Amino acid sequence: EQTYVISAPKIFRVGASENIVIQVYGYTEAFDATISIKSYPDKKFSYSSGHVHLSSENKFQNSAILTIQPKQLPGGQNPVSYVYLEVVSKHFSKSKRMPITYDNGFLFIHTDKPVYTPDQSVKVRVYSLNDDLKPAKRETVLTFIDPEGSEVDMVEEIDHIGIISFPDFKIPSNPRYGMWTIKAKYKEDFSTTGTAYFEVKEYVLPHFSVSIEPEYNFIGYKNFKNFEITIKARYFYNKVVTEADVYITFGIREDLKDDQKEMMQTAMQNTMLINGIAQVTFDSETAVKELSYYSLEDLNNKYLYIAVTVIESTGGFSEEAEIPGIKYVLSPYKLNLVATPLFLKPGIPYPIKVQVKDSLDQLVGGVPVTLNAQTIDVNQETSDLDPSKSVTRVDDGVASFVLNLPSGVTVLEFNVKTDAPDLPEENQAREGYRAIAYSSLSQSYLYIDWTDNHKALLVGEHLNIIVTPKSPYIDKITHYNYLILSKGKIIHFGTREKFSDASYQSINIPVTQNMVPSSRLLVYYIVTGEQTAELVSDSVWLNIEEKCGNQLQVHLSPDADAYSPGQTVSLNMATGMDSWVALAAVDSAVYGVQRGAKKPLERVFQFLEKSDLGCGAGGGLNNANVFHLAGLTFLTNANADDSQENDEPC
Amino acid sequence: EVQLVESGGGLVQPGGSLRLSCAASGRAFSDYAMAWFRQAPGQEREFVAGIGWSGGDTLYADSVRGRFTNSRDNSKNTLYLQMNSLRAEDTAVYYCAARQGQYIYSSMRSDSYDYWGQGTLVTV
Amino acid sequence: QKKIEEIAAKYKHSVVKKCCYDGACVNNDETCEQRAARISLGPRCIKAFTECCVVASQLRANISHKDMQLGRLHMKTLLPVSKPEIRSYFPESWLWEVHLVPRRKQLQFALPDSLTTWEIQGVGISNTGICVADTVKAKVFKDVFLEMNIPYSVVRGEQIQLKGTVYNYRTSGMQFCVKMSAVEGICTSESPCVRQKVEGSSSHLVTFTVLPLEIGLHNINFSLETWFGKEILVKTLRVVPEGVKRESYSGVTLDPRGIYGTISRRKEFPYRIPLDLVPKTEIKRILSVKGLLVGEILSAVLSQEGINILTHLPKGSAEAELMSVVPVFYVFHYLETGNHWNIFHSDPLIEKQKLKKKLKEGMLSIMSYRNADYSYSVWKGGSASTWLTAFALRVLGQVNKYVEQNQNSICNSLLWLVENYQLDNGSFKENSQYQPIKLQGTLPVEARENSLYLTAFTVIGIRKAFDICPLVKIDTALIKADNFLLENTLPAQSTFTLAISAYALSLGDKTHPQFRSIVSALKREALVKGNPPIYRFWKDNLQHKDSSVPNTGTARMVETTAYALLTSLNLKDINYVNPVIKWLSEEQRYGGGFYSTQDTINAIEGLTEYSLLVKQLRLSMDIDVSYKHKGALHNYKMTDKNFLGRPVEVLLNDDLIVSTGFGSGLATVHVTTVVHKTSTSEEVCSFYLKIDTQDIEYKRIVACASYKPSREESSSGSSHAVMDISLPTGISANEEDLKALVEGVDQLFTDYQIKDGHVILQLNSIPSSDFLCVRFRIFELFEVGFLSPATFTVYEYHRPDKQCTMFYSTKCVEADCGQMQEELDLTISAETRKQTACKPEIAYAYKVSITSITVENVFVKYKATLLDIYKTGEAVAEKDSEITFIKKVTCTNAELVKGRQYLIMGKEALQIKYNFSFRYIYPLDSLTWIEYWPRDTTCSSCQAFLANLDEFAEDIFLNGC
Ligand SMILES: *[C@@H]1O[C@H](CO)[C@@H](O)[C@H](O)[C@H]1NC(C)=O
Repeated sequence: EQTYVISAPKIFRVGASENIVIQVYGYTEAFDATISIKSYPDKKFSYSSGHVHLSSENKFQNSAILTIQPKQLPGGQNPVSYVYLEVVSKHFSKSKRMPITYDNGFLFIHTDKPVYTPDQSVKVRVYSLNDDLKPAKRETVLTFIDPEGSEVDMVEEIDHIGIISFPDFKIPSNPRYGMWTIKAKYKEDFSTTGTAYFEVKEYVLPHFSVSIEPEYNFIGYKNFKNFEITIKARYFYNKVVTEADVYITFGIREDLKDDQKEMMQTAMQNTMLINGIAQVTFDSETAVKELSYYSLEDLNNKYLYIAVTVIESTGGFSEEAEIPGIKYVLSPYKLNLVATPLFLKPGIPYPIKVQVKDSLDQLVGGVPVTLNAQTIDVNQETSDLDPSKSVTRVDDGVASFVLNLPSGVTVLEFNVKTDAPDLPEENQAREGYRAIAYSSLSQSYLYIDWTDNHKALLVGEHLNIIVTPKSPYIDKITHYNYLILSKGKIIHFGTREKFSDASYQSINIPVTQNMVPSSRLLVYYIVTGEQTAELVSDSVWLNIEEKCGNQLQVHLSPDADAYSPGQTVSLNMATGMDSWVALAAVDSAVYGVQRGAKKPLERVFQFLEKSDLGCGAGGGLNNANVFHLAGLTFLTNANADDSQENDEPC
Repeated sequence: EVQLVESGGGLVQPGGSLRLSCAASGRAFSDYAMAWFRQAPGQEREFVAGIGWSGGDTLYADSVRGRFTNSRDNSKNTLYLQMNSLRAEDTAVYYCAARQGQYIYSSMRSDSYDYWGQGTLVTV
Repeated sequence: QKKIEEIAAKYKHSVVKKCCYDGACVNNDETCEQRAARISLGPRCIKAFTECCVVASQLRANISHKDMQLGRLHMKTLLPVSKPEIRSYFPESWLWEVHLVPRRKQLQFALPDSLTTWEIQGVGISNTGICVADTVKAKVFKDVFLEMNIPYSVVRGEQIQLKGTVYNYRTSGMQFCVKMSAVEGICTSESPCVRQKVEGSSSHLVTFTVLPLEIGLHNINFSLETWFGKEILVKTLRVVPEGVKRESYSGVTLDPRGIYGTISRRKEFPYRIPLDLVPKTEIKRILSVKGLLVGEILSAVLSQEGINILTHLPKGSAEAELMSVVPVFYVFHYLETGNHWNIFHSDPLIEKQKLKKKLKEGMLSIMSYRNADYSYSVWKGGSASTWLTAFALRVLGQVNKYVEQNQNSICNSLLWLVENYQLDNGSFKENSQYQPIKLQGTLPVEARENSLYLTAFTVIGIRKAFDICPLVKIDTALIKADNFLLENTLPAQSTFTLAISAYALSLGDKTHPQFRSIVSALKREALVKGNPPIYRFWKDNLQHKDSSVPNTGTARMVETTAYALLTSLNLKDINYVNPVIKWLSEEQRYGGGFYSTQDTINAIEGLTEYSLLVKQLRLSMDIDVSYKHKGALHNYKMTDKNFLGRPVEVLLNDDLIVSTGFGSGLATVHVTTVVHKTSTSEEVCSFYLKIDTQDIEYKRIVACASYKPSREESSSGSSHAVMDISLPTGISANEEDLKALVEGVDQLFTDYQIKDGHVILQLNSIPSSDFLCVRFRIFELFEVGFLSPATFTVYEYHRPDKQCTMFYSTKCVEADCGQMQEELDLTISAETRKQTACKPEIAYAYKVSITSITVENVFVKYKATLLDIYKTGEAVAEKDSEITFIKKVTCTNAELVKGRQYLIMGKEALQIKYNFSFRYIYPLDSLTWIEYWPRDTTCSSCQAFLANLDEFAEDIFLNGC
């Protein structure tokens, strides 16, 4: 029995350098293989091709980087949707239908401020990177859309260095106020888009400053009877308001994006602002339950909108202030799984690592957790397992569990709850989960698992992963095989010898710079079958430290935080290698509290990993699903059954 | 809090057989993760052998695999390491170490471990 | 309050919720029906407005003031929708540059002057990817600092209390001391540190009373001394003269070789002192000599950005936003069509880039005034206007040639005009109640006239933008409108509507016979100065209705001539246009603008198109500016290299003479004279005005105006008007009252703003039958003694010559005015009376008798009779002629009684030349000796008094020093 495995990305990206891996097994001496991308209507036309040599010196594994040139694609509007991936050699010929996307670059629109007043000039530049996170000198078109949906300006600029500086957009003297949209796009080749937002608000001179200070940013069971609110008001700078009238109206809000709200006409009224500070207490129960919902269970994830108007008594001036929403919280904790694929491997202990966070998404320690579970076998015969209990580790927030299941189990319906000593049964956190068994026709299963689930996997170190299969035909497996993916491209591949005398074996992996944002590891072995060879696979998600290829560091001499106006100061910029640097100096007061908004600088780590075509923590229902969830299509003579019509990844 | 006491270490001929015992104080071991490590003088500490969960997983270093056998008597709350075919490379102080939590696999990393015995010397 | 929530909840589909809202707002001066009479949004809005107004007035009877406040808070919440606004200003960002860093790179700068926590962010890009650097914090902060609130302007003689505040951010309280820097001209009644204490983490007030004696900008420093350090804060007090600023203009075109008319090598701008001039103020005048007919717009905009050329006209209307892009367009139109980019000594391509960008930014300003259906509104949020949409289409259509416009938007705007507000006969009607112009004739005739103007105006707008969207529908509309213009123009009622119809028809078929007749009838109304004509211009009234010829220009004069000029340019009648260009060039202003908005845009277009139609000759002149009886000012060699020369202030008090040798070219020389006058009687007043301040419960100003129709003006009322109310020093207006008068459906005014201490309101029409009054509360910012009055000016927006200005009000007390001597006899002797007279400072000395008193703008004028002359230095004093004297009204030791005689001797004398007479005016200062002189009464001490008086009087006249 001789097998071949062709690994490619789930989708081909026009203009991208797509790396195609070939790993053959059972073949001796040396032989050659041709990898090719052809047109879906005609396999006569060749978008690109590469020759790879396979030998014992090569361990019968090689790699080839292919590129679908944009200029080869026709230039009528109706885009190409499928291509042919083809491998031809002396021994075999297999082809496959591949979808393509014209999304290939990334467009980050950086405006200096997110909020503007009339007559100001908006400074805007665009960072444009290709799929391989490289400068890519492509010309870019910016469009400006006003709050009424009118395209009011369009300007294109050539890109020289990967940073594209555009002329400043002058806000009119009396402009249209509201939320403006900027849309970035490429002029010729790709369909990639970028989008940013900025509000234009009219400046109004305030008589005084009004501040509202709640006891907490969330409302738990302890403050459901009393919620302290401190309302301050002061003139410009250090000066403070002597005497005033404070009027407070309260409302219930569904979400902060929608400006709709449900008032509570039982509001507090006529308190005294004395020497700058006033205080009130809000009885949540009384104010809601006559005018709205009966219970606090129906108040979970809704918000409490607060509006305050302060009318100073001496001069009669009026100023308004508002708190958009204080989220009602039913349980002080929220649960989420960490590094636990929702798939069962029959015969292998199934691990569950729960993680506890508070309303500010911070890891809470010392929290006891109770785990219950139901099991369903192939005969639909349910079995209720014995409950287990752990306590949350205070170094990472994790509460670990191990479950020993019968070999015949197929579905595991397990439910997790917190058991805090000071929480009522209603105020506890509860989450349910389901794990389905991996399906194999030879009763052959593979389970990989990465014991270092708390270290960041620092680049330069080594990844000691344990590959444990449980199956028959164990002592006829020759090797293990691996593919390492990051940012939607296969960066590594290889093979490790399987020891015929052990059950488990440690696989060592040097962690490289290609793996720095995120990585995915796919491990598989080939079980030989009389009728046909079978691929048994599993996958895991590797979270790796966010480290720059050319680390930038900016410093100010002098270094104290307090400076004087007009002070001559020096800025020191240092990079690992020669790099362009886009600088900005923004008044931090423009950000403050943000409602439904993300900082454009910290927006980059999340917008970059949309190119990871994988989802979840790993695993799959079968071999094809394991490959699919890692963002991979595969070609094999071992397995005939492939994923049909799976045009896009999850 | 966990206190840990190793015993059984001694002088042995190359080729000899020695059993190390790890006592846990203040915990019943349960399904927690526990391991053996070694440190030679002037060298960084290295994993030797481990057993995650209770008895269903068990991991050894490649240096010692096939020579050393790790076992647990749950009733006694003791860990045992049988050591056969010992060589001069096995001379080291041996430390029992344990983790907090129900981990199926043994971590090979000294940074993973929080409680440490005082150690026992093995001279081959 | 719930009783009002029910009303709003009662009427469905919104729209009318606001009508209920601003109906329930407090207005203690007008009934519900008077407020609803101004609503122009239909019957449904009127019925809600009336309901909510009556119920709110009923509830406010038995309630308390606290109860009222709770009701108005509830209303302002939930019923309106949110509104984007911000209470904090954020400064402009900086450090937005990009640098190539060879692994390490340092760059130095200076932190801006602000108390701000700056956040510096770096983003590195290289072949290895992207690197978001660590955000570094930089708090620019001052723990102890002084700030002073200095007013915009201060009138001379007022005692101002300058208020300020010291801020203390240290956690520990502290001692401090502020001291003021005594400058020479500023009298602070003390002529020189009193230590106060600020508590920790708070502030303390600072006050300093001063009294400016000299006009101008004075550097005054404020030293704040504290233990941590000592800071000096440099400030400037702008001291403004009394009375109104008034600006006159004189224009001359230099054609040394007489190519376009008579030779013009010399011109004399005489130095003339106005009548009611404020004492001790200099007559300012600036001299601007530019290179071409279009030279004024070119130099003004490219050097000092000159965004609005009509700075004297307020913003607020969409017309102002369009007028902001007018100069940039015409400059661009000249430079590109004539290919004159070489005027810049630097790179012409970067300058063409820069001007194109400024054109785009200006064009975006009006998008706000566009409604969802692509119509345009004069005021943001107000009703759509047929007039302004036509004007916006004209400006957009011209700009489209050089900066392409959204074709779909232009199409939708054109179709909105012709589909709704075009009548069956082809004429156009106005949607809004906006009346842009006041025309002559009776009520039927004014209706016919106003219909013709709007139809002609819309045709102009559509023609300028027709090629952008050549639709058969708007072409069919153009045929119908052109027919209306052709048939009804010939029975003309005014040269103004005749001119606009002629220019509108000139944009279409120029071969129609009736069109040629209209041009002939328009040419017949031309006025000429000279034979062969040096000037040619037009009066907006037809000759057969009013045969008098105006002596100075108005906005309507410049606008009629401009339409005729543009009509003539489209027919290429170059022999006819030369005297017209000469008149318009000299009617131009240093600022680049003309009188109002409409006359300006069409005159700029005329000058530019003329400059492009005839060859521009190269410029090489020797232009010399000198005084008649004083030294030579300077001279510049004007060439095509430099002709955008800097302006020059003419400081000396002599008559100016502008001369040039033999030259080639056509330069423009404009002089703008600024004086300050004490009276307004000799000014044409087109409005009855009255303004008063009252006390309420606060203080409230009630300023009322009404239009005064001429003999041939109808009673329909004025057109688009402006009410500019100057506020007195230290008086601040309540913006809530002003906001509430424009923001509602029952609005009294259409726009308001507060700019540079002026409350400027705009209006659709001021009635003729009755008064219309703005009412807004005012409060005192700081205390001011001897408060000088402020001005209240109202005028027609498109015709600023129809105006009326009226005054109103709400140590070192005597400021060089003078001290009257003690009555009867004293120890001051016959010989001490002679040494004071023979003093070289004292010019004149004689005895007079006062005949009449008059008090005009802080200045009492005395008409007196010259009885016996004892000395005469330079000016002459004829026997028994009328002589005028002036003293500050606010001086206690100077008081003259009507009918009594006085011996008066002074130091100055002022000779005013009105070029026809030599009138003399004599100032009253400290060194002006005045003494009571009874008429032959023999009292006890009077026999001796008259003894010594005639002793001095005999020796003075005998030439004895
Ligand atoms: C103080 O003002 C004087 C004159 O007004 C001027 O010389 C100087 O600018 C000020 N002092 C300082 C230190 O700036």
